[PDB]
Amino acid sequence: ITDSLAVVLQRRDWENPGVTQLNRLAAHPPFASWRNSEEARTDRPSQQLRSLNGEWRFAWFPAPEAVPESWLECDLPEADTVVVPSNWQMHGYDAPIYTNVTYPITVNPPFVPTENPTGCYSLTFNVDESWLQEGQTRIIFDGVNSAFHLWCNGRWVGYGQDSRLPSEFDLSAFLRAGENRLAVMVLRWSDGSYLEDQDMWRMSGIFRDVSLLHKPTTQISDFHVATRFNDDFSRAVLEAEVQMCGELRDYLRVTVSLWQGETQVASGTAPFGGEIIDERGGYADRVTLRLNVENPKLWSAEIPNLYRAVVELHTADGTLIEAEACDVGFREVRIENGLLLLNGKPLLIRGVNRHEHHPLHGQVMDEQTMVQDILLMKQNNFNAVRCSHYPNHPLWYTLCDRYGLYVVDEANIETHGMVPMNRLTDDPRWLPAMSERVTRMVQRDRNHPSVIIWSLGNESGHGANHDALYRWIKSVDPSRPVQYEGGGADTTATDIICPMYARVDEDQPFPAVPKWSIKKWLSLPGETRPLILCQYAHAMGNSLGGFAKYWQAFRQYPRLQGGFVWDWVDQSLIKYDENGNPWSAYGGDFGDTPNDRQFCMNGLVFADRTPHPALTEAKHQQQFFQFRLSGQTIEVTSEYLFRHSDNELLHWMVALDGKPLASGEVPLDVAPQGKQLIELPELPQPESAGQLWLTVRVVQPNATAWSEAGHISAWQQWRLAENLSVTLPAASHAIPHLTTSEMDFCIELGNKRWQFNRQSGFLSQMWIGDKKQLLTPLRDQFTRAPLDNDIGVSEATRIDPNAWVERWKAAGHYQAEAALLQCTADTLADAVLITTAHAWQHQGKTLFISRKTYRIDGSGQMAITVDVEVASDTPHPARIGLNCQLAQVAERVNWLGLGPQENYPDRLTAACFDRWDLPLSDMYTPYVFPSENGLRCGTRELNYGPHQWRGDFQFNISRYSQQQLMETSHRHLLHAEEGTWLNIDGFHMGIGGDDSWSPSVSAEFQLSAGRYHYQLVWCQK
Ligand SMILES: CC1(C)C(/C=C/c2ccc(O[C@@H]3O[C@H](CO)[C@H](O)[C@H](O)[C@H]3O)cc2)=[N+](CCCCCCCC(=O)O)c2ccccc21
Ligand SMILES: [Mg+2]
Ligand SMILES: [Mg+2]
Ligand code: NA
Repeated sequence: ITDSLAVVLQRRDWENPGVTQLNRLAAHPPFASWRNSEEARTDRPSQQLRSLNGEWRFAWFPAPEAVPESWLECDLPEADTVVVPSNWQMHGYDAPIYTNVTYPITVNPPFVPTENPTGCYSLTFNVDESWLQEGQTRIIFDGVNSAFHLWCNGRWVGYGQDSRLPSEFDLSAFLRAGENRLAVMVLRWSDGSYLEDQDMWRMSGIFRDVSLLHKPTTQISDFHVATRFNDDFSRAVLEAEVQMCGELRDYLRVTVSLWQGETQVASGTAPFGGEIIDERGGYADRVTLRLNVENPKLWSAEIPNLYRAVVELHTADGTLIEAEACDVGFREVRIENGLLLLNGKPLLIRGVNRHEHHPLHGQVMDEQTMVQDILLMKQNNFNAVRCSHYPNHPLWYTLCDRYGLYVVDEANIETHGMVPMNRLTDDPRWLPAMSERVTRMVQRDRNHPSVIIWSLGNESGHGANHDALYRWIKSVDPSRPVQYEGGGADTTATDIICPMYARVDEDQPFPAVPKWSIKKWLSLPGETRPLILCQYAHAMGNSLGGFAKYWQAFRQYPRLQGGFVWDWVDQSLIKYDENGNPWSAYGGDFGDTPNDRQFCMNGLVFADRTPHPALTEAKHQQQFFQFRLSGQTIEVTSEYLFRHSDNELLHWMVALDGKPLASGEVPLDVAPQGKQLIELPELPQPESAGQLWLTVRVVQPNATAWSEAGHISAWQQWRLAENLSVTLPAASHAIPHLTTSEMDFCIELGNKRWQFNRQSGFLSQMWIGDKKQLLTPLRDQFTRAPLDNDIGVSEATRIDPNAWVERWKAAGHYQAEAALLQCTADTLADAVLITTAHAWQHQGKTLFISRKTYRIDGSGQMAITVDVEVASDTPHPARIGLNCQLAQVAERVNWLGLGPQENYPDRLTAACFDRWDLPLSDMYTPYVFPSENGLRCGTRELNYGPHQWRGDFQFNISRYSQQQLMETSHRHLLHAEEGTWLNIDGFHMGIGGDDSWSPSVSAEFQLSAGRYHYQLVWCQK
């Protein structure tokens, strides 16, 4: 009759933001309904919390009206068997859509398309007869994207929205003895989708755990854990509020126990009945228990000391009815005099935004991937994670509790694609839907100590609903600051100025929502709050240029307390090719249109969690140990707030142009915020030529729960003495001969022979024996394969004239062909010298001039001098150097300069100067969107096979031309070219990365001088 699909779907509850659930139970902290209290303290499994994960029957429909009525009674024969949890896009049933701002549906709230992909999950399962005669049996859906109706045994149970928070329903009256059948109809789109416009893949399905929980009729319905402290934290009080449902009776009592290991630290017991709260009395169904704790071990990210609270509901005669439990971190979060304090000390947030993404399972996470992310974060000096932009899987907070990470729990509210952004969040008709997303988050995660900051959501402007919900959290949970960046990052709905992509020194004064410089932002009249960037340093491919500038500002300004880098993972997806070889897909690679292509990849680690090179630049800048050194005394400073360096030694080394001369390892016993001065022993000071470099590293001898033994926590380098080569070079035993063609200038000397084309003006090729050496003439280069930062949002459709790639193209940097002006040759006693002079023009105007002279002496060496002019009105070049295609292909590359990893001018602080030797594999960075990559800076010795270059240059080297990288869109479509492409540059523009839609390379890294000069020397070996 009434459990019909006809009647249920007729309500169209998914096109009505006033109905966000039906018959859904109240929210609460994680429950397990342990019937034994030692089971609760131990955090065992519980015989009352069954998992329904596993094999379900699934069938896909284009619209819920297409679902046959029989599906409520029987299984559909057309249905496949599917593992749950699952995003059905990852099973291939329809495409995942990657859109950023633009809604994947027609913006017509509260309505959704008639084409509403419907996933009809079903599951036949058994229930013990004990669950049917006593108690309450409920089903828990931890995550259903994006809304669903629930049937059990053909009868309709309820409805749910908000896809990142659990939905629980009472099944007691619906369950049969023996076999039962669930039928959950998941809708891809709902009115809740208008609040779920996060910049991510748009997936759907039952993508989190499903569970049965059995509880007694008399039950713990909710419990809150609070910890107040005294002046110096030597004494804490743990307040525990416990609420019950069921038959209230005079013999019912509640005990709350606090443990740490096998030690019961405290406990108290009381009957129900709270304090009088107003004229009608108090809450008879509640009670508050206060437990004193002398010298409590405090919870930090540095030391995640956890107690365990056990909540026993029992009778006076001692019959245990039910037990719940939670981990407890003794920690106080407050903002005082403008600073965010944790346990009275000012935090410095080494944060990152982290989406729930897995390249194969989509948005279906587990435990191994979560622990892998957490280990990788702490191993790269990260103390905080923002759950951008929704409540995470419950296990995530438990893990940050234990491994020690500060967490910003963010409500599942983003209306980015609305025009304006506060069209829904300022509408009071949407306040209920938004309140449910906020209140149910707090009701779920309020006992997790790792949660230090509540967030109202992301990119939804500033509306009155934000103010109402901000004030609701402050009233319900004073334990935590509330932050929200929408509407200009400093509205009345945030305790923290939390801008996204605000720059350090540069004002971006957009109307109504200016992104002021973070330094200036603090200074604004009447402004007193701390500033923690909700998002900063857009790590889209080759990026994080200018990252050190942020952390200089963080350390110099007290109220600049850090921020969360955007972001942790590439949201790459996995496709399969001709032969089933996997490759990384991004926007549009599933036929999804419209889409925002590579903007789904902003991580410091690839989707497989392999690191990008920018990761160690973050690790270096966010390291907890700062170093100064005067002469021989290293000043090392702890930026830890709670721990001594009781598992850290400093290894030190001093090396002249690579070769080590002195080792050493002295222990470190620096106090939190303290200092320690280490006198270095008599370091050797040789009269030898070259630069002497000191390198100190902080090494953890013992294994942590997040590192292995020997892990490096921090490092720093200084150039000590440098003695300049004063020696007159070793005399020659031969004079090279010059040969003047009508077309060529050719020089010869033993094995070596060089050939300059007098019509081109370039070194066309050189010889060693009967073995050719070049496949392309050694020519200039003023361009690079554009990085995602140079492209920005520029597409073939809508072009971004302000983007760097478009300023270059419009001036003809890529179409510029050389036009030779002078190319001589002269016989000198010591050598032969050809001087060239090329000009680059496009549509008339001469952009660049490059006067060179090459000097091949008895030397066996070839001295190239380059003196480049660049017009004062052409856009600054991305590069000023040379490139050529080597015939040689060698297995290893050795160089003297900053390494070992990729590094660029505005991203080289993590690199160290040394002699580095890697396979050619690692001199190319496999950015999924190919670009310029693998560059090493500060280099003046490069050894590849028989060749050797020296000067003071920057170089990248691999199998890929930079017009192949430019004309290719996916890494898996690149093929090794014949030979080896090498770009040698005396200068190279920075990569930028404060954001990836505006030019973000600061003036000091723009090739803007006008005249330029570098010197290379080519030689065999
Ligand atoms: C300023 C700029 C670069 C621009 C930039 C808009 C812009 C940039 C970024 C953005 O969202 C950002 O995208 C990131 C992707 O990794 C992250 O999600 C980040 O959290 C988020 O803030 C949202 C909008 N548009 C693209 C506009 C598309 C519609 C978006 C909303 C702006 C509007 O229409 O008012 C044009 C178009 C022509 C010239 C210049 C521009
Ligand atoms: Mg609805
Ligand atoms: Mg957005
Ligand atoms: Na993005």
